[PDB]
Amino acid sequence: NSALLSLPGYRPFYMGTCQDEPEQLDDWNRIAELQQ
Amino acid sequence: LLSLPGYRPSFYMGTCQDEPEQLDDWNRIAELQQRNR
Amino acid sequence: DYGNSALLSLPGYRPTTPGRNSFYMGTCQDEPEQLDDWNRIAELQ
Amino acid sequence: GPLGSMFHVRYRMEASCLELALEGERLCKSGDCRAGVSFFEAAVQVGTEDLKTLSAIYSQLGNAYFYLHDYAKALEYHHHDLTLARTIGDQLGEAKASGNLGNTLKVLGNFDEAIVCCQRHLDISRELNDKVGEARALYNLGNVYHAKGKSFGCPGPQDVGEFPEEVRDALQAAVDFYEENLSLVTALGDRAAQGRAFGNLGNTHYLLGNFRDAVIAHEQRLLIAKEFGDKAAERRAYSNLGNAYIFLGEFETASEYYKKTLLLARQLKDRAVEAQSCYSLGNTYTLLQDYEKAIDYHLKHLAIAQELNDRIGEGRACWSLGNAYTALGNHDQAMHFAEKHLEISREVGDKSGELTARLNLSDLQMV
Amino acid sequence: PLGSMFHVRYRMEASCLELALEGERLCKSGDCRAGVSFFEAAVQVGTEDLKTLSAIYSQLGNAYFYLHDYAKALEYHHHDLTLARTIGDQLGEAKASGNLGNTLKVLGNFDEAIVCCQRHLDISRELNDKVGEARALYNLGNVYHAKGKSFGCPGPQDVGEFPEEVRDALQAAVDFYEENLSLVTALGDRAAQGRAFGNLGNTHYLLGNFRDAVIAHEQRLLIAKEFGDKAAERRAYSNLGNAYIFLGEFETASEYYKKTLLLARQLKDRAVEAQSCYSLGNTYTLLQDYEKAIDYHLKHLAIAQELNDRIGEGRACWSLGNAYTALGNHDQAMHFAEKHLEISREVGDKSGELTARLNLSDLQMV
Amino acid sequence: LGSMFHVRYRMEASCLELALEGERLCKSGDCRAGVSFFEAAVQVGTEDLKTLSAIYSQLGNAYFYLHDYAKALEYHHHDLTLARTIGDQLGEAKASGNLGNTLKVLGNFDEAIVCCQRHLDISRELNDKVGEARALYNLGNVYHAKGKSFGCPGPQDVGEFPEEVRDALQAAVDFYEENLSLVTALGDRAAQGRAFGNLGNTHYLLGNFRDAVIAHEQRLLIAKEFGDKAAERRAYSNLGNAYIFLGEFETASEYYKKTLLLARQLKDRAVEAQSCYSLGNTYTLLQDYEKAIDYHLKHLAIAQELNDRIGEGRACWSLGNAYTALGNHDQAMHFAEKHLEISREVGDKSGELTARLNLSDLQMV
Repeated sequence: NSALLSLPGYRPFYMGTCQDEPEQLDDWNRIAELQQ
Repeated sequence: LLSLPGYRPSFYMGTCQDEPEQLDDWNRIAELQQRNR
Repeated sequence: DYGNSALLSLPGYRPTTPGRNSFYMGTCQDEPEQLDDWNRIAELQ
Repeated sequence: GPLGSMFHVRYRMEASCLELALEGERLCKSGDCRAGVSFFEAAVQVGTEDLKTLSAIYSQLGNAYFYLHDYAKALEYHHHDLTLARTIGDQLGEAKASGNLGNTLKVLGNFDEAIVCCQRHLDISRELNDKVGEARALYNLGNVYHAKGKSFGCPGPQDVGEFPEEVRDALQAAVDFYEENLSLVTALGDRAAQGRAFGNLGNTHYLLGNFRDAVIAHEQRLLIAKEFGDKAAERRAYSNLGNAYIFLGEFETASEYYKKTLLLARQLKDRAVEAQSCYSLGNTYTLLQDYEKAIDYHLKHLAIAQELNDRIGEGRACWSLGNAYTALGNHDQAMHFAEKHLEISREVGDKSGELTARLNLSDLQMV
Repeated sequence: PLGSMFHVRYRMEASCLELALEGERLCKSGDCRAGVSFFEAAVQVGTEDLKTLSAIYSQLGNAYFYLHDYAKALEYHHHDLTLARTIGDQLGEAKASGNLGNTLKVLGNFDEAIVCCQRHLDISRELNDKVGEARALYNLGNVYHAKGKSFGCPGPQDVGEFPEEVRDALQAAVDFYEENLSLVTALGDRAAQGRAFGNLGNTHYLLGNFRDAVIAHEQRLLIAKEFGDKAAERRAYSNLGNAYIFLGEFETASEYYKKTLLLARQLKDRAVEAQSCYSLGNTYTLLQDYEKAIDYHLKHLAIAQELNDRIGEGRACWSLGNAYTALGNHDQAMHFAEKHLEISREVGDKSGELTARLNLSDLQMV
Repeated sequence: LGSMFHVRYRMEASCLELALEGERLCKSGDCRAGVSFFEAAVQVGTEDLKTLSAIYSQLGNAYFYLHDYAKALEYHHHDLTLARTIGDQLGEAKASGNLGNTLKVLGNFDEAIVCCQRHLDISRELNDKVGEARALYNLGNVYHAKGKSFGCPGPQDVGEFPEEVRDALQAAVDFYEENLSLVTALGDRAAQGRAFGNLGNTHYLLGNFRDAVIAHEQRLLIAKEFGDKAAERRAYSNLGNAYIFLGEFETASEYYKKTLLLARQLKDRAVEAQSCYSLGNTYTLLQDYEKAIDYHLKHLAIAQELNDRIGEGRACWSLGNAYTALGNHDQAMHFAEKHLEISREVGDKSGELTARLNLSDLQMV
């Protein structure tokens, strides 16, 4: 049963994605503030 | 010593000529398609 | 792990606190890789 | 006389590690991270005594490589940052490096180790009572489980359950983490982070099949997007809302949300989003069985697709137009787009589409 | 027209069976490169019907095998075996084991190939399936034949020190082929009898049992005539010529190589026609009739230049050089020795290049 | 008399014949073609293990020269394996030495030490004095390279270096002096020269400049004895370098002048340019910036000739600072621009940032 659904294809319009929230890299200014 | 490459202390022919590998299988799926239709 | 200096595997660091001090110089050039070996095979029994 | 004609000779020297690093950071600020990487790795070659500076260099190199999609070297430098933070016992630095290492592992598909690293970020944050760090770690964990659930069954039978249990468990874990993040973020009064949480929570419910909860979350994302005047986020909320109302069966409501995406897409002059909006509207009016309006929007999508030379989307429009015209009775116009569907499907390797366009023309020819 | 509420069900765009049937039709037509794409597409869609899925895996393995992508051929035949084992389809298990064995045979993993083909044999005997038993015997013969063949090309004409590992493997092939022959003759399958005689003859040929090889190939020839299979008839003629060379009866060998050339010219197979001329050239060289040897080596050269077979061109040049040298044509020998040097450089035959130099040095002295 | 039998010569290509052709190609300096003929002989194979050993070793040495150190490792490893099984410990030591030098280039110093140590021990066991000396020289070279692989070398003002580097360089000094002792006893003047050169450069890296001068003076004397102008020029260059760090810039200039003399007679434009560049820096230390500009210009012109773009930027930066020390702010701004241009073109990220910081300041006067 666990080996059974190991093979591609099994078991008894068009959409568009869920469009997630953009990856947060608001960071660009650590090194200039490290000028201490 | 026994594993080191190329050692142990032709004229052209075109030898053998074997028998061909048999494949014919391109039928089993369409064959199953009258086995249920 | 115990190792105050074994972390030196991390790229470049480490602090320690007539005549010519500073200003730039150059390089030096060593001695020839000596290959006399192109006639080891040719002598044979 | 100058103030520095011999202090000009002091810059004729060569460049210090800090100077190279600062140049790399300015290039990344300007958005040219390809040049920034060269100056960062140059600072690495010079080296420094200051471990706090070195930690910053590694982390910003990892983040720069991450943005440039060179995830292998992003893993390298975030791993070095973690190693350095661990040896010097900087627990705050250790947590932040673990989080970045986790997100890198999340993209390269190694979810099991990604869980470990983001869990480490959470645990250290709770130990130090760093509430903002605790929240970011919760958000990261939600993102990882969201991505784990999204990997496999993409494409794959999805209507009314049942999937694998593995997928439902991962998505439910994402819901739990996002809601925990939301609770802590609402208590800290961080409206920006609240918006990001609502968006991802809504899309997770959408994949799970909990469409009513998805609508509620995206409505909150929409309100926060308006508060910040973020038109891009506002458009994303409108698009997600339309998607959810489709699956609820309220196609009229969905059309008006897709219309609002089109309005903002035309004002931002984003041709790609504009085309995706027209395609969604075409399918919506197909569900409403108003095939004349469906053809109108599917044509608008086709024209933008040909403009952007999006060959894939061209075939999608041709197939939709064929069946819209077939539902109206225009057998000659249907045969035209079915031929165009066959041609594109061959050119792009859509083996599924090619077989269907053949089965379509066979039938169309006979009436 | 009388049913125009049609084309929303065929329009949808999807089904696994439809993609699979398209893949099979492409393989039927001989374009297995396109067939593979449609098969793997059906794999992506998937199906509930495990009997269909088994057929898809097997025909994908067979298709990849024909396209020489043995790595993926191993993948899908391994999946077919796994599926047949879980559902307890023992007939399907045996057939999948056989295909997995032949794939492993080409990949040089003979030890596991033996296991898989042995499994095919055992299950066939257990279910009393005589046709499957015969096919498994033939497969086992083929594997040992290939295993024996894989121990060093430096055994040319005609070795002498055969290692016991090679003799044991070839003798095992002889045993399996004869067992296959016994069962096939009892089942009355003339086609399978022909295939057995051919491989049995070539195994005896490698073993050095040339008289037994002649006998087996003579039977292959008779069966090829019975079926009117000119291709098989030509293979039998070629194997017979080869064997008579090693027996030392060069006159008999020449007439068998002549019959290969006859059928090669009628099938308009230029490649086989050239190989036939080259064999005839070497046969008359053994007969020391160097004039006739030059005639056939020239005919081989011309076809080689036609087919742009640069390798075979150098082989003709070297042979012509030594044929002319045996006659005394020092000028014509120097011409082909130069052409031998040129080709040997162009194709990277480092051995040939050094020989052509050692040939011209000597030839120049007259 | 009987040369109407040559169809028997037509078949061939013997294991030996392919090998001899490979060796002749390497003798002529086309080792790319020689490798093909050697590997062809490997394909044929032979019964003679002494021949096979020679093939492996010369293939390793050929790949080594072609900078394909991975396959150089392969065939020297096979030569070592063969020498070990049949017990030609004479063959074993020589193969270990070649394997060590290969490992030395690849940066695997730890294994390189062991292999050349094996060469040394076997040579001492067989009382092979010439082999013992060659082992000592190899060990010196490995430690010299190990010490150099950490170096952004710092005798600067009063500088410190890691203990690992000093230990490796001191080990090289010990091995070179042991080699020198055995080589002087064997009366091999050529090997004495090579030892003095490497000993001098090791002392130079260590900061023992007086000992470096002494060693290079001996290298110079031996180079004159053999009439080896190339070695003479190397000694002159090393001597100049050492006198710079001693602080005697006048003496250094006259040694760099002698390098230029021999470079112009050998018509070596590349060495001639390096000599002018060293002279430019020497007169900069002597604060005679007019003469420094003269030699840095001569270096620039040869650099543009040889299209050495890297060295062009080096001249531009030096000229900028020489003109700045004189006060020619317009001429300084010209070479600072050229320094910025070249540094961009060659990817010198350090130089690019400096040229910007230079033009900013120069513009204000």
